[PDB]
Amino acid sequence: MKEFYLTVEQIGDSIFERYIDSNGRERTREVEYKPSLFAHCPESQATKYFDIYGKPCTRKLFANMRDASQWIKRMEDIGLEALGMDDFKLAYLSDTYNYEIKYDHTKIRVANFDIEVTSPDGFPEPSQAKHPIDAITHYDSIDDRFYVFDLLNSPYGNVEEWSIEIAAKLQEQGGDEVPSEIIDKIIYMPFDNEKELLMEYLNFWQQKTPVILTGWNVESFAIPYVYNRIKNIFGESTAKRLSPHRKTRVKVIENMYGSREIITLFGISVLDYIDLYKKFSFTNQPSYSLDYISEFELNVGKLKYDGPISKLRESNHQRYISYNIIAVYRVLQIDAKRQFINLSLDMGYYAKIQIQSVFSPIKTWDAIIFNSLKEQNKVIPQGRSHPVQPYPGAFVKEPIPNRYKYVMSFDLTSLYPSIIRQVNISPETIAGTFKVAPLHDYINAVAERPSDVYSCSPNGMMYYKDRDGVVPTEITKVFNQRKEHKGYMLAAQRMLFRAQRTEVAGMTAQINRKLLINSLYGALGNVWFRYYDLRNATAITTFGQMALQWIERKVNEYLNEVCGTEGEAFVLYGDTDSIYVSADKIIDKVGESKFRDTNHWVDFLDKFARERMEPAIDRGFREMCEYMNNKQHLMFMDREAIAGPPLGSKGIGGFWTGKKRYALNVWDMEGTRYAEPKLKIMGLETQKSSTPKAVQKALKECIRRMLQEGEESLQEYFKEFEKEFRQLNYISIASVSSANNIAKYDVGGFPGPKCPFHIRGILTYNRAIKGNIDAPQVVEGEKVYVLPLREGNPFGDKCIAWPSGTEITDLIKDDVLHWMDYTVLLEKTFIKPLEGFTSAAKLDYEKKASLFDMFD
DNA sequence: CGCTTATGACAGCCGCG
DNA sequence: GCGGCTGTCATAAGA
Repeated sequence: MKEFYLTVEQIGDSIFERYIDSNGRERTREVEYKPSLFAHCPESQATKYFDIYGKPCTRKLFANMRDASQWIKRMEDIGLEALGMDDFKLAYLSDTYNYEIKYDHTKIRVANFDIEVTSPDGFPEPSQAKHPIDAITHYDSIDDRFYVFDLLNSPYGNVEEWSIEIAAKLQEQGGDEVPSEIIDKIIYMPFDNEKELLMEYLNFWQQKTPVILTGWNVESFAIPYVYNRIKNIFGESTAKRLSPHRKTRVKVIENMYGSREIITLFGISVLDYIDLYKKFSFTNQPSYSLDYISEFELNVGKLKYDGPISKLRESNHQRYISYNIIAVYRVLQIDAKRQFINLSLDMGYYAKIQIQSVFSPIKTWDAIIFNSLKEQNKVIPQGRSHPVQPYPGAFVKEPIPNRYKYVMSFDLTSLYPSIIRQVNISPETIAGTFKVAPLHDYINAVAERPSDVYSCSPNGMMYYKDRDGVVPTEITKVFNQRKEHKGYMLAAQRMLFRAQRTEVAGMTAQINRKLLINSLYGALGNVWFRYYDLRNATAITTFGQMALQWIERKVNEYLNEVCGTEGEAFVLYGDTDSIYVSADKIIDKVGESKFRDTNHWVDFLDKFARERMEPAIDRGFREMCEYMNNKQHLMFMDREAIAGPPLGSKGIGGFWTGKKRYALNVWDMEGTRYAEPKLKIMGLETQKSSTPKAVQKALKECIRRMLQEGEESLQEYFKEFEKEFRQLNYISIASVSSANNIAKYDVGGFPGPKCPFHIRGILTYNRAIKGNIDAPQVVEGEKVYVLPLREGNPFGDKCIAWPSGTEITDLIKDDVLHWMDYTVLLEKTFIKPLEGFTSAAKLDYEKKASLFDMFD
């Protein structure tokens, strides 16, 4: 067993560490670590240490971490750089584990848990923990068990014990259907009072103290709630036992006009699964509730139940407990699929950081680079403060709103990381500047070649080509590592246990590598990264902005020569690292007529791209490279999509309403020829969570009908949809939104100045519902359905909004399902955005429409 | 907690016999 | 009575 750390904390002058020893047992140790920092010295000083600029450095070994930290402030007062890794935990980590870390996840306690708190009033604020915790389910990855803590008697009810037998039975049989996979893994524990429950849980927590602590929202609700409850009841020093080092800090987050507080538990790494998912999932969702996600990921959600959750414990304690358990299990089932915790461990051990830092691109890269330079006696720059100045970013072409029959799209691979390597952008690489011509001049090889000596970016920056930059070297290394591991995955498929084993469990390294790669430019633009430099960040994006436009010229010119046309605009759209070309003239040179079926032309274009364009492109970028005199040429484009209408149909190809707003009928993607064509829709309301369900549906149909079938097909559907609108379920045709800053406009239960339309709706609901505690209340920052109300309604206003995902209290319903203004609803959510589609694609959604309402 | 480039729904203020 | 606009909110799409 090669040792490896579990958690590291610096608690003034001493480092507290939890680690797995050479025998796989968990041990903990206190170390009075002595760090070393560095200062520039004269050349007379003989040293093995140099900064990234080659300047000699003296190594200063401190008595304790306090001394070190003192010297830094004292060094800041003087005016001289204080070189070295200032986050000692990392340094200490790098010293105690200088070698590749191999971890046995098996020996790492990973706890996943959830809490239940019956509350008669509103949501039980974790900062105050006013109500009893009547249920806790805590799964421990080591024992592979679900430990359940049931509160039998509470100010809110005295209930019977929970039943496994029943829990396992079908819903038909009155059971909870707790999966059989876990049924024999549940360990049940009923308590007579909360104090017993809490104190028993706390001792359990000491025996099976978590290393990694996750669950769904455990960081904003469960952990603070447990901490505060135990604290309010017993002493504060009892709550602290929740920390293996008995130290905890109250951290206050104030993001997005809010202000919440979490509890830092020294000696534990919290990875709230809802955050891991938001990060490493890369799939923006209209909701992040455990149910929605669970459904999306596993095809089933949280246990279902009747009545208000706050009434569930009395009414159905049996389900209540089972619901608690199923919630813990749902999370595990997602991780059993996405392996995010596992992905977090790989990363943390690859960079040698606290696993929690997997949430910070900066901390991660700083650590990766820090160890890379240590290994070669180099000293990292001191972190510097930097005014936050916004620099120009990605380039985006204004498209001519229109229909586009045939379209091929191309992508640049890892543009930004490529740009760093190709130009060699890094702090200790800046070699100077050059008079800057206007960007377009560069995009057209008209401006004077910036240099004969240095690598250049259009923003006037010049870099050395001889030496190797720290940043570029570091990504390249990762790029290589990615190709290494995904090189094993290639042959790791030729007793398939000695072929598949790591073939997939190993490949996931390919993943993290990719994650570092795509997060480097992010760090570089962050003023808190010790390698940030405004000039460089700007050099990276400006070069990219030149890239896309220079290649647009090249692709334009080529197709024009090839097609015997001149001045014709082929590149119809460009977005940061990709272009979309119109292939009409290329389809014509052959004549749509000469094609067997659709797959025929989809094949023609594929070849044409791979055979005639790709090389003109690589030719073009190579020229650009000689122009900027770059270190090397990493500017590689790929044919992405091939789109067009089904051969023989009257469907337009696709269309563009504006920037980031378009739709295509794609038949091929990077090579994969789909069986049926797929709609690629970007920015249209069909892709918006605020668009009423039924409507995003009919809008998607409308788009499809437009692309694949003709205009006639579209009009038929439209007519039908109006004709049938009033017959749709109201939950389906009601728009949705988020209720933020309700009271900010709540003036006596009425709308103040600038009151947003939906917030106003909320208030109308509020007033028609004031006096009832038997009516689902409109919480803050939540989500609300919104419906327009016909003129002269009893709610006294144009609209109303109630809590989403739910029906509407029979108090106001019927009256709502009577005054809702279908007309206004249809127009606002369906007809107008469609009209935006049609006007752009040059189509009508209603026969005969004076072609003139398109002028002025 | 760990972002520029952009579009669309509303609100309200502005000349305008 | 409303186009042209500046401004608050919402939600994207890829990092």
